Amino acid sequence: LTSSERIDKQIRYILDGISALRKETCNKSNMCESSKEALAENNLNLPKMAEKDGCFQSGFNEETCLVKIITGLLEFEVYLEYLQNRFESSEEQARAVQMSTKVLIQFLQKKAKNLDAITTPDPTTNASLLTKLQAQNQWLQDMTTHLILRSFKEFLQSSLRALRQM
Repeated sequence: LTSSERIDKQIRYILDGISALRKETCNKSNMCESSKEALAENNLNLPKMAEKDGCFQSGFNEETCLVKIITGLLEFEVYLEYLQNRFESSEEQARAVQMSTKVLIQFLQKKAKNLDAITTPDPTTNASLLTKLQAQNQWLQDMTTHLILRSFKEFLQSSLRALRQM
């Protein structure tokens, strides 16, 4: 078992939270899977994973994929701020997914041997992105929380298979 093995075991907890953070805000969200479809074609602005990154069999890299995970978790952190207080009923569950998602940001920058820290998105610019998720109508607002849990589910998933394939 190495610090990397703990990095994966920690992301698995991140998704366990998203379950309690995407079950209520998906069925009773009329914008995820109410009972018809819920065209979620908004696509927030937090993309960062594909076949070019190297997080899949096609050119499965190692330092390029894990890198996208460090900066991918920092941006994910501002979106966690979204679900860090928006959850007033299950606020505890929202803190269970954010606290862990932070445990990976520090556990990586520290155990990122043979890496680069992957820098991080300035908080001043991330202040405008967050002001933008909240500057959307009530409709686009409930959708922002949806797509966020959509990346955490998939995005984090590939992060685990990338740390195990490394």
